[PDB]
Amino acid sequence: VFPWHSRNRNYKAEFASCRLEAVPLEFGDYHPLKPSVRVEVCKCIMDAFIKHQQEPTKLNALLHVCKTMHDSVNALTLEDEKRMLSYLINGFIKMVSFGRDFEQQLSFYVESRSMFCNLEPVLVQLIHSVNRLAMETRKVMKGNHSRKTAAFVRACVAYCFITIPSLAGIFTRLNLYLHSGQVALANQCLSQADAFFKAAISLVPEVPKMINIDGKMRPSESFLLEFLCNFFSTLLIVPDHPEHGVLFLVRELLNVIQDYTWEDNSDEKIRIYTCVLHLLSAMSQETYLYHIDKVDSNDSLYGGDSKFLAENNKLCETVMAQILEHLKTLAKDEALKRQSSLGLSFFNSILAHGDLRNNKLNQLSVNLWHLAQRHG
Amino acid sequence: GHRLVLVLGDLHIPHRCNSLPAKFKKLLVPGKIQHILCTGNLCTKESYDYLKTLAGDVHIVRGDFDENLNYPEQKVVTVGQFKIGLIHGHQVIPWGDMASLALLQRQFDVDILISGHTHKFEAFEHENKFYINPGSATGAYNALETNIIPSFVLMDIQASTVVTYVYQLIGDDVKVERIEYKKP
Repeated sequence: VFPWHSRNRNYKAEFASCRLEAVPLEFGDYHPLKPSVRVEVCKCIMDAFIKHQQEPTKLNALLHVCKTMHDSVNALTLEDEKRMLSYLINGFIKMVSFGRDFEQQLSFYVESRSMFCNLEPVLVQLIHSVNRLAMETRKVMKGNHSRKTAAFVRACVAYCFITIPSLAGIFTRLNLYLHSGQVALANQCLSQADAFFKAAISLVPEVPKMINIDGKMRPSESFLLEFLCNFFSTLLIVPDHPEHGVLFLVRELLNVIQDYTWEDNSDEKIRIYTCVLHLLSAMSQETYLYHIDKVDSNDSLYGGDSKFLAENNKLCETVMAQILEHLKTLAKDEALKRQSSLGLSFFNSILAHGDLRNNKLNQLSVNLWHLAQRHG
Repeated sequence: GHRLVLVLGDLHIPHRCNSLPAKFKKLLVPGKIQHILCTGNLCTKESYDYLKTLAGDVHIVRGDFDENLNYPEQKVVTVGQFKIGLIHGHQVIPWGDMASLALLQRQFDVDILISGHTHKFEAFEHENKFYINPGSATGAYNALETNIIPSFVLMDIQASTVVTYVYQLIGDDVKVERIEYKKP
């Protein structure tokens, strides 16, 4: 079996060498841009407010209007009306700002969640705005959290954790788990970030073939590929809790995708494996490409321990073995077009990240190139 | 012959930001822009309509949070002598890796690659190819950064030379920088 090795990457030096030197402009220098059933009343009020109140305020009447408007949602409400109502309620929510009083803002948001349960887009906006609130608290207190706001940011993360499952959209759920986990992981809430990632991984096996997009049913294969790529890129920063095996969330996602029901005429699973090669190769470096403010990612947590690096290498070898097995089955299936496509992708992956100095990987790369050229 | 392209992205209106910075709207006046390449994450039709009022040709790719799921995942647009590749960048593993983007520049057979999931601005030439990460115009937060500086790129393309004017709002002042790129 062909093993894998990681080409050493010095991201600091590579960016420093390849960065283009920009010359700042002084004044004078040229730059191009230099000079109940009566929901109609509720809609009328909300339109006037959203169109003619352009500064945030520091509600009850507007809240009652929104409650009356939202209570009209039933089984007989069409999707267009639900979209319009969600837009109006989100316009109301946007302008309610309590400034530096963060706790009252979160109280307003929890009340809004308890008031606008049916309309999903309002719930999505509420999750997004609570995430913005937690990140704003981090920005105001400059990363160095106080004992008082630690509980508040944990409360915001818990609000996201309890509210996201109530959504119906499968891909909205996955992306919001991922983003809320990142938001939690930017505030030293490691345990809840791990729970967010585990929830996303557990929810992955449910995405169907056909998804609703603007009223039309379209395949969910490409969207799942995009989400999995986003998740793999996110897992680079995530610390590994010591009570489990190394690369625990990475390995859990790999198991999930291995057991996922992919289409028979589909080869995107091998594409995602090719992508996993990228994440593992990056994760095997001395210092990671990107970091969170004060979360010890695996680069400093394990410190590049030989055991952790070896485990990463062995996982790389297993994924490559799976990919090569699929490539051979492609040859036995005689549909050489997909074989050549995946061979091009795999050779490109090896060239991108693999340590070509090693003879064993180099021979595999040469064989893949020749296999790709053997069938046009 | 000057061709003006507005490289923009990560507005996140209204998920993370209510609107663009005050001064950027004043600077971005209609009529002076020919193409608008957006890395995505406008997240609403309002930002798309705002862009439609700034130029005629408006190319937008799909973000990780865009509402319109019909926007292409990746795109190649030829302006002047330059083929430009547009992708959000959240597909890239890891985000903003040089080799992982050189792969896309090989696949597209493209001269400029624009990708901006990491909200930090970047502009680098690797293997005689140009990569621009315009950052977030609205300064939307990401877990990867602490002090996000609102920024957007404006490329003036003429024959073979691209001069990139990078606008970043620091404090309350809009600094602009010049980057010279020439296709061999």
